[PDB]
Amino acid sequence: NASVVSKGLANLSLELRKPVTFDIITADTLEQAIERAGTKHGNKGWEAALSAIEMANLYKSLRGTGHHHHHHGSSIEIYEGKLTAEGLRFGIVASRFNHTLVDRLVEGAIDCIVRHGGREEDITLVRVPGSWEIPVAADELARKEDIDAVIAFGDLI
Amino acid sequence: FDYNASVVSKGLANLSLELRKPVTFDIITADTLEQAIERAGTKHGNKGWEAALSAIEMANLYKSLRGTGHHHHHHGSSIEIYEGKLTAEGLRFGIVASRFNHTLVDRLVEGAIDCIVRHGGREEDITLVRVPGSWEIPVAADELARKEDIDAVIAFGDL
Repeated sequence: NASVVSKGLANLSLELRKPVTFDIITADTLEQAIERAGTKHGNKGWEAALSAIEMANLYKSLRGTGHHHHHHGSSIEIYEGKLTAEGLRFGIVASRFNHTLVDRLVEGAIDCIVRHGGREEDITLVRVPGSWEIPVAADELARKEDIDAVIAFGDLI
Repeated sequence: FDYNASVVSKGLANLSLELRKPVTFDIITADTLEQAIERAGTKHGNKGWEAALSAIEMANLYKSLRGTGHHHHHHGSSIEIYEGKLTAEGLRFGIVASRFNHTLVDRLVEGAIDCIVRHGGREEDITLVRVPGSWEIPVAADELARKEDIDAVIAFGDL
């Protein structure tokens, strides 16, 4: 599975007369755990952002003046939110405590909004000393009329 | 399950939310050693507090007993009761302390001074005298007690 891509890249190098290199990495018992922790935290942040995108679009559709697809049959309205973060302004609140792990969630939540059609100019980040100050900063962030969803990352347990 | 630390936290959080002002709430955390130190300190403070309170009561009892005033009754059964009010208003006090073991006798003196002040005792009427040791207390106490503008004298020794 890994040799075939190298053979193809070698053949492409011979065909195109260009230097094409290919490289892999061998992992011991510990780097696997490190990478798994990083991937898990990134996935947690990704899901946290996705759950807010869906709720924002659900709010957009629920108050709208047009109904959409019914149930598996008909005569039963269904309301749901699309995973399209286009034109939505977000606000992220993170805690400086354990920043070496909170920043992983922050980075894994920004790129989801970017890849779902959102531009970085509509993202506002706020950092607070600890988890205790999260609600009172999220309150002031929500006070802004140019905010559609709030994502908050703490560090406990 | 504490019925105290939970309710204070809930009240402070709701107050901060309702008034939009930061209210940092921090408590102490002791484990089997700071608790003992604090208990010894508060025991010394209470010792000095009751030491001053008894003198206040005795002075007021002396004033009322030899005074010309119709006192109240127990419940309305005409049996008049003479007792000392815990209002140190107008009373003048003199404290004598020995600088031997000052790190504790000063806690005693401080726990007596605030006890006098909070009960209405004005700060102008408290006179403090320090002596090298307990063996010097009797003469200084005699000198303070001979004064006419002195209603009580409290003294602290060493151990």
